[PDB]
Amino acid sequence: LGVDPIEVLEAEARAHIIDWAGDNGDNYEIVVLASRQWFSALIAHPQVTGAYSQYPSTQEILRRRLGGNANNRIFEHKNILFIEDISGNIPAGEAYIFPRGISRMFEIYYA
Amino acid sequence: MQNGDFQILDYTGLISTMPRVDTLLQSMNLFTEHFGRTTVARIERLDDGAGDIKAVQRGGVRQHLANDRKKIVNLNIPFFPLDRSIDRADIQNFREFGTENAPATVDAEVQRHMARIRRSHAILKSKAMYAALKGTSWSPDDPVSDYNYYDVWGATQTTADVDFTKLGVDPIEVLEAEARAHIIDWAGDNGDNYEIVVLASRQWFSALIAHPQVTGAYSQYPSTQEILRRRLGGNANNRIFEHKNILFIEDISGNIPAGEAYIFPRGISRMFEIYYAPSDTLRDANQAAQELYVFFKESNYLREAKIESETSFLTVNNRPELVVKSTGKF
Amino acid sequence: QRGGVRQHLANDRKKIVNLNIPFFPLDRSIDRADIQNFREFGTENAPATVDAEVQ
Amino acid sequence: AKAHVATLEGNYSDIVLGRVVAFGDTGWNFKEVDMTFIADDADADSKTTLFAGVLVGEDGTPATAAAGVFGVLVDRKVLPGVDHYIGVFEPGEKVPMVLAVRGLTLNQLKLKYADGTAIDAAGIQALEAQGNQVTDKIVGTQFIGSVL
Repeated sequence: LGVDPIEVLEAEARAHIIDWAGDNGDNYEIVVLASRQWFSALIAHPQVTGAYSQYPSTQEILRRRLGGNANNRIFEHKNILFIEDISGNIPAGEAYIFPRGISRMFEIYYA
Repeated sequence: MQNGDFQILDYTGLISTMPRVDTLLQSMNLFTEHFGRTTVARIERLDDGAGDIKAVQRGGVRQHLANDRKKIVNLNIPFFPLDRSIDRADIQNFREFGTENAPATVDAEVQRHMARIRRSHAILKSKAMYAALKGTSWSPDDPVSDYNYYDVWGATQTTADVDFTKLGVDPIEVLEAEARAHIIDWAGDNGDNYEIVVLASRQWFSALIAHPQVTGAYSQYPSTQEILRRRLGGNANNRIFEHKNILFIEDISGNIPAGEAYIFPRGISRMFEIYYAPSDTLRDANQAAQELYVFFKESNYLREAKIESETSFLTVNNRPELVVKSTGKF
Repeated sequence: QRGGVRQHLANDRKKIVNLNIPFFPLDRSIDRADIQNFREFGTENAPATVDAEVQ
Repeated sequence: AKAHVATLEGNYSDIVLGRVVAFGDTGWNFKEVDMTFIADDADADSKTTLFAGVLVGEDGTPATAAAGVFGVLVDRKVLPGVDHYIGVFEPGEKVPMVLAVRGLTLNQLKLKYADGTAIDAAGIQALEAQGNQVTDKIVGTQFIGSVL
């Protein structure tokens, strides 16, 4: 409880990504994909909720369900996007971090 | 393409994956450059003053005045060469990578080597300039030109420390009391609107933001920069932060030692400078200097080529007493 | 120093790779016995039609 | 599962950093010696173990110690990406290959004994004593994952 997890996550992921982008730090954007329990643990951390208990905000995670009634429980915080993966393909307790916009990072071929 | 003599393939492109080079401080244009003629430089100082005046009874003896200072100093400049060659065997029977038909050419190798040379020289200049801000010349592995500008002029470091394990002490007030008073007193002019800028290592900066005395002020009602909800500075590479009229700039270049930051003001005249000298060739020996020299050649016997590059410069901090060396306990 | 040994430059890398591809079939057939004498599941007395089975 | 891949790193001019262009006799810097290309005992199509920068004595035997160091193998048959010579030769046959001897500047970091270990501080004398400049002031290069 004495450390905000977002700080460690940034110091690791953004530090790794900015150096290994390969072209330049042209204002990259990050995205996070995580399972149910990881998402719930992230939200339940007091250091996260402390930033929203004082004055209102758009999401208002304290009173309204994140992402509305729709599924996938999306969430944004400190210009970082968090998504709840209910498909079950993400291993329990794990999450993955990758940036958008990288060219040729993903490809699919047909024969 | 082919994966053998008798059957074919589908070749589908190429990748570049080039590393990033930072240019943060170069963009701020802190330095003024003078193109010299030799490997020595002169600097001079002239400090004036004033004094107290007593009261004396009408008649009787009187009181007199006193004179001012003078000082003078000299320096010298290092050298930075770089070269490379190319030969026949490097381009015979080789494809030009990226295309499946074209053969290798001698022009592409030269152009690529020139690009590498330019990048390396730019990186050198950035690093050497970074070194000056700390208060020393660069001269790596050349003990001839290691100058401690504090020691060259006779100034003092004035280390203002901050220990982040003391939650009950506000670091900004310590910064004010120890650094800003010194800066204001020692400016030397009569202008009175100096801007204070802090350039800090990523660790020190991040540890600062977590301090209760700093987060507390921004937590109770909305602010323009929601530092506690939105990442500082947006999605840019380095986090710019404004606080108590002190601009904080995050240094991700990874050369400032982790745990230190340096506080300096802007606009103090002739505070940062760099001098260039001519290279050692009969064309330029004793003539006006130039930033970067690049010599290209090809043996008249036609069996190899050579590329050369040379430059020599020194970075100077004329007023080291105005760069405060911070530090952080954790 | 001015006159001593000089310095030299390095070179880059040109790695290469290639890959294969898999294949996936899926087939099905139909027969007379599945249609002729079975009522449509969604109606009282409508005889089954081959078109619904195809779809 | 083991996707076939190939790599290229360095080339001829990355070892011989500098050469003294002799007048008239352009081969003043090189010697030709017969060497066993395919190992004496090995598979009929086993690739040769020789690599560029390997120290070789006067008789063509790879130098395993400073005593037997005479020159550096430079011939085109052993450069990276020249694997098209596989299968041409037969075990036990000796083929001439060019060696560099004198009047050159050599990159130390790419000079290794037959075993592949780095050049020894004593063997350097032999190459330097032949009229060559063994140097270490190489700028080098850095790739992605390094802050510049």
